[PDB]
Amino acid sequence: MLVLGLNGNFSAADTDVVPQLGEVFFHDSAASLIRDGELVAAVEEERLNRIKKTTKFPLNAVRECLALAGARPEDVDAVGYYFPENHIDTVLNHLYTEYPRAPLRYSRELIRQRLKEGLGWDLPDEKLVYVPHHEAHAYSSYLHSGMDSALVLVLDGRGELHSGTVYRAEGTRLEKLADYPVPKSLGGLYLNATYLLGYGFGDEYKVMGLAPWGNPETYRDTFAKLYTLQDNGEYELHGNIMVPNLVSPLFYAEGFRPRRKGEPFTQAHRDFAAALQETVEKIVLHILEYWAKTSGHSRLCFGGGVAHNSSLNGLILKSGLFDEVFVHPASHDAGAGEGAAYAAAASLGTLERPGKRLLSASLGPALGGREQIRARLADWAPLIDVEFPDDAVETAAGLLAEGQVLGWAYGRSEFGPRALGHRSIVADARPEENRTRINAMVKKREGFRPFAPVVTAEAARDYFDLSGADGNHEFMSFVVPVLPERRTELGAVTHVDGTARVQVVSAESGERFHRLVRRFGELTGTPVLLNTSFNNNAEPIVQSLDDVVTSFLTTDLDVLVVEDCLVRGKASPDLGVLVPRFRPVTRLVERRTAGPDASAGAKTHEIHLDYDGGPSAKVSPELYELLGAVDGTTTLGDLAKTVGGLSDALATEVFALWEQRFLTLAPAGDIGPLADDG
Amino acid sequence: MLVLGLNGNFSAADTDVVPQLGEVFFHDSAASLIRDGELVAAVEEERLNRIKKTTKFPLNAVRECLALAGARPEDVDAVGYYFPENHIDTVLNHLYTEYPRAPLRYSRELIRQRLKEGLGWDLPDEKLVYVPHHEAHAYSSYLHSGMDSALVLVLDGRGELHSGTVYRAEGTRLEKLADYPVPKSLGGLYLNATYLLGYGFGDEYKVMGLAPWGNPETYRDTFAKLYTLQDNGEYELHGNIMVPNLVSPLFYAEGFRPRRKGEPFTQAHRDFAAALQETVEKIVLHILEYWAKTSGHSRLCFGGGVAHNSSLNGLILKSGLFDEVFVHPASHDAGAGEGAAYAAAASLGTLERPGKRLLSASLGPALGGREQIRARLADWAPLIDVEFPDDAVETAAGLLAEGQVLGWAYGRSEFGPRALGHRSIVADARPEENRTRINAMVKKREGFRPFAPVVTAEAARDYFDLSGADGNHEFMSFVVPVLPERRTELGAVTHVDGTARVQVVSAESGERFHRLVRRFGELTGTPVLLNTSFNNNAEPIVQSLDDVVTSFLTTDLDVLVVEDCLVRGKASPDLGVLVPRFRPVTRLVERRTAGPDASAGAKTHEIHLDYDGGPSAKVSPELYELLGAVDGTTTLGDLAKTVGGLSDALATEVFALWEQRFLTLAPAGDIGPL
Ligand SMILES: COc1cc2cc(c1Cl)NC(=O)C[C@H](O)/C(C)=C/[C@H](C)[C@@H](O)CC(=O)[C@H](OC)/C=C/C=C(\C)C2
Ligand SMILES: COc1cc2cc(c1Cl)NC(=O)C[C@H](O)/C(C)=C/[C@H](C)[C@@H](O)CC(=O)[C@H](OC)/C=C/C=C(\C)C2
Ligand SMILES: Nc1ncnc2c1ncn2[C@@H]1O[C@H](COP(=O)(O)O)[C@@H](O)[C@H]1O
Ligand SMILES: Nc1ncnc2c1ncn2[C@@H]1O[C@H](COP(=O)(O)O)[C@@H](O)[C@H]1O
Ligand SMILES: [Fe+3]
Ligand SMILES: [Fe+3]
Repeated sequence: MLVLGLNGNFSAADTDVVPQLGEVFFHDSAASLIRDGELVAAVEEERLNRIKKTTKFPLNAVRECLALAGARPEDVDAVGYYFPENHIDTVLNHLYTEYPRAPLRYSRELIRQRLKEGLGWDLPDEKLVYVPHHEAHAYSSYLHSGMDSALVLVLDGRGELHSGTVYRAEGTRLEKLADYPVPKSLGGLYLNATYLLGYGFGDEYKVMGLAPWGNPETYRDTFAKLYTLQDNGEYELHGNIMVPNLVSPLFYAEGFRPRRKGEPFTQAHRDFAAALQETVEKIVLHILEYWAKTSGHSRLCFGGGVAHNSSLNGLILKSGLFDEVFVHPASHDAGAGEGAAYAAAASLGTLERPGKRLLSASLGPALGGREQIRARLADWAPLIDVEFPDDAVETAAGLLAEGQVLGWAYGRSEFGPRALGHRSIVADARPEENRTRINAMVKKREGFRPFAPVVTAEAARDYFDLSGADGNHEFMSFVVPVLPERRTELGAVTHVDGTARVQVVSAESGERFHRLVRRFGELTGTPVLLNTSFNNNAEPIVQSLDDVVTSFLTTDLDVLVVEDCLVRGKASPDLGVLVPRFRPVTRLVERRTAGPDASAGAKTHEIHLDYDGGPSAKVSPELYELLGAVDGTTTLGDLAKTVGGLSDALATEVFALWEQRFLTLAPAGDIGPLADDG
Repeated sequence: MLVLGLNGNFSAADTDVVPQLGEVFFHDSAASLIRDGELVAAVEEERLNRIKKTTKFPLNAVRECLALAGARPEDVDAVGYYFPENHIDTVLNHLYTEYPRAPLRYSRELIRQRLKEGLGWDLPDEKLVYVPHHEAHAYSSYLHSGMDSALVLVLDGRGELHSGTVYRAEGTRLEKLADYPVPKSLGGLYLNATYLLGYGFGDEYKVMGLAPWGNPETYRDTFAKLYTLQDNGEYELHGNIMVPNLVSPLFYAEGFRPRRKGEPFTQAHRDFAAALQETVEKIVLHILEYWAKTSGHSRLCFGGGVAHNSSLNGLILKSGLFDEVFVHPASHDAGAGEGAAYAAAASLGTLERPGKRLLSASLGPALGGREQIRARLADWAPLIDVEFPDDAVETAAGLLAEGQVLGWAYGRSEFGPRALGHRSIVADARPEENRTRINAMVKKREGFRPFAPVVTAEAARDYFDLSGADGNHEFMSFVVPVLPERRTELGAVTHVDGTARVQVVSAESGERFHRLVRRFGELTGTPVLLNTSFNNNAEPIVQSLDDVVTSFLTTDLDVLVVEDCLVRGKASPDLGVLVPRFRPVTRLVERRTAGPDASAGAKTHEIHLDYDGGPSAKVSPELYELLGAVDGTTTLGDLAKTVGGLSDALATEVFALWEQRFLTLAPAGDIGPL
């Protein structure tokens, strides 16, 4: 019994189903494989096509999952899609009425055309099962908790008909207790408010990160006008007929005006974020007080995108309403795609469930066999120096105690938004200066947000208040208070309110990463490390080896530890050996605008990525001529000869383009088909 | 007392307040000037920037309006805006949250910046009055009716808070009687349905022209699921939570598939249109039947964008609910902008009103004087031959009787979407083949589209069934039955259901157009002409003399009659003498996508217009280099030298760009001030 789980839209690599398809129309594409009850493989498509939260069809993800399970496509017994057919097809129909040139292809035809053309897989109609969206979430959240029964709460932006659902789960039976209609969406409320802060979809975690810097009483009475707590765990959100945003009209009427790009955060912005977060907490705790009493249950599984609010999840932990609480590492739509697999298996015969509780998100493709990895690092030789220590973990620990900031890349990639010891950036958690050091120089982001600690299972309670209920801390789902005595020790990983989004690593969740943090603590007396995702501002978490090396060379990390190899950037690296390739979404443009006196105006040359919200950059006329000659095999140095050679100016310009990921730059060939190891 | 009426958004000529601002965010930009209660000038900005239903700020319209009034900006006592200040600023604020680079500039600052940079006009805060949207509609509709009391009904998509308002008007007082909220919008429903036929905003009257070919029975019971008539003039529309469109989810579920662009109009499409049209008629007539007997008024003024549904109007006329109906020639948001002036004059002092019913929509800029028009037609000499007959109207009537299709350009242009003998294309209304060919060869549009007749006042009741209430027909507001014994005689202008959207012209509404129609009837026996708007499918109604000539040369019209000059195309027109100039929205692009094996794809070259829903076109490498050298003064012939001469392939390719209006092609210089 081998079941594929799908979520996301149906766009190909190089175009969208309709032009410039909105980034919110079925985002976080991913594929998932279950074999007789167990999650064998799962990767988000963003990791492979390199587009954060991509809406594109997850064809690569499916190919990666089949190969990790050793299956032909024809081996698959059923496919499950995370939304009911009529719902996705009605949304597609609406996109088609606004773009009258798009052919009328709905999801069943589009799903099958992608699999037939991209994999040779001739999918029979009887194997495609569409699933209720919150049902998908709930299966994913509950079947991996290792619980025998629980109250299941699902809260996201919206499914087909609801923005919230409550389930009782027992064995493998889901039974629905309640729902909340779409207009009441807390996902929607959060995202609306995020727009007022100059941010957009996928920046909610930044808003949550900013809220401790703010005072929730400044705008408490303002938000009070937008919601009402009612009896029996009901609430209303108060809409308006002005604009499709719950929050902006009222706040505009009181003089709040939204933040501009590159504007610093004011005290009003900080307070807004605090009051926003206190509202969502206040409402979600109101739902849960009622359903914990009405159902009498002591265990909670919380799912949906709202369940990536670490701050909310810690408040639930310390509320005293439950004894255990579980949150899946991928509680957003990528997990609904996994849960769609289980629901398809229950729809089609019997449903087999996971053995025990999920401890490791390490479910993606791996970096490769050590023969490949050594061979590939040799292709990168003109840019890197590479050692092979006897104990990489042992070496890496000392480096961290010395003060180095490390890239840590091992095994299969983490499913979901958190890096957990497989695609991480690692450094000592004690120096409070490491925040501005890493959160600016090396990775290039915003410094108001503290970093996440990783602690050992053994010393965990000697640093953090993991009390209240028993939550799962293997995936950083809960923000917990840092013990006030240890707060000054942990300067890099403690917020202004004293809390921290803690990963607790054990020998069962991650042996190599546990040895690393333990060793470091034996050498320092502090078995806590800082743990952030291995990616710069312009990419999702890195996936392939080439991904990892690219990201290391284009950031300011000291050392890279990748599958026991130590990697440092050479004296002066030879960019000219890198072979430039276009990404499927790369576009290279010469533009004329209108000019004064109705003339042909300013000639500019630009590179950009063709997808909604994609970046763009001006280029010089020489880069334009060089880039246009890119054939996907010739190296940068050889292409540079048609414009006079790779000068330092050109190579600096190309390097800045590489940083922003407008095109692939990597040595000739590739690592080859990923190894089989056991 | 000189008051400016404003409506539209606040974008400059070459950019929008946010990038790719949607075509429905405050469309139909226009400016109106009232003086002593008389409407002395009014023009839609679309006529001047050549962007159909544009949202961009009506800067050029204000300037043209002051010129027509002989006024300076300092002469203006007040400016009205057709929406309340909090509403437009809240919507601006929404767009800004979605585009964090846009500076926070709200409407008052943007109106003042536009008037100051564009006209040297420091408008004071105390002179800018914002107006409730349906109040602005009602004033415009009612004050031009000639009536001293009426029921005034305003239906559009939405004002600030309502989709419909009902008023009582007595003297110059408006008294609100009722309103319908925004989610009951009938204009919203019509637009929603329109999107299912492969059309978009601005195409609603094509759907209404398609309706008569359909059977409203097929989908009556489906549309019945989307509304409920309730007691005492109330109704409900039934929404959904799936998509922001009220019609498509239910129709998808029943197997209806949205038409694609370029695909034929199937019978299911025609039936859908007919049902939609019947639905709106049943609702509006339900509203009107109630409010006619409740308010006691025998006279109705109908305004708001929905009042441009000629078929609905013809039904209101035949319903017997009223003795008199008036519809304004611009009942859509440009009329609201005019009404905003009346409402601002009433906020600051007393309201002076028109003394007569509006008979003529001829309210925009003219073509120019006698000698500046002769001189500018001479600049077109390499492309046109020109005759000056003793009696142009007499000559044009004979040409029409010999089967010629004429362009007709006289005087000040029509305010509102209809052409009424000032920017018209006309032909014999009798042969049914004229409908087939003017649809296929001239206007280049769908075969099912009807053509509107113009008839003299004296003969109207010989051809059309005007019976029922007395409505105003100077502006083609009412669809009326063509009398049964005349349908064969009027083959081109009788729609499939025996109706015509008729213009009754008189010596008082349009003396010269009336003379043309009267003389044609003396020559032929039929004082009726086909009268369609003078524009190809790429442009709004032609405004200026250059516009007229350009449109004439790029559509297949036989003869152009413009201000008593007979204009024909030369056998071999010399395009090389024309000076290419970019429009402010014109954009040239050389583009590479990805290609096989992650290579740079092959180059392509595009010209496009930079606005939401703007067209684009592929161009050759040679033409792409030629347009790169455009400087606004060099001729196309000299420009072509740098790619080896204006070959026939280039002239042909440029001609097709010109026909789609991607750039301006016209002789060196211009006509000058008028
Ligand atoms: C212009 O056309 C629109 C616009 C909106 C709504 C709909 C439509 Cl058709 N109607 C839907 O049904 C949306 C659909 O279900 C969907 C994209 C679901 C994904 C998988 C969730 O993630 C939705 C969200 O939660 C999203 O924020 C990310 C909120 C979006 C609101 C909107 C995008 C407003
Ligand atoms: C994504 O952002 C949206 C979207 C919609 C609504 C609003 C907003 Cl902010 N909110 C408003 O308030 C609309 C505003 O007042 C406005 C543009 C009024 C114009 C000038 C009138 O003409 C309205 C119509 O009649 C129009 O269809 C042509 C409505 C289309 C529906 C919509 C455009 C749906
Ligand atoms: N930290 C967060 N707090 C509140 N809402 C969030 C957070 N992260 C994501 N969401 C919302 O979750 C929804 C997407 O979840 P899903 O559809 O389950 O992927 C969107 O409405 C987001 O705004
Ligand atoms: N012939 C028509 N029938 C029905 N509604 C129309 C028609 N023409 C325009 N509208 C609607 O009127 C609204 C715009 O009017 P306004 O806002 O007054 O310019 C939109 O909702 C249009 O779809
Ligand atoms: Fe979800
Ligand atoms: Fe309106």
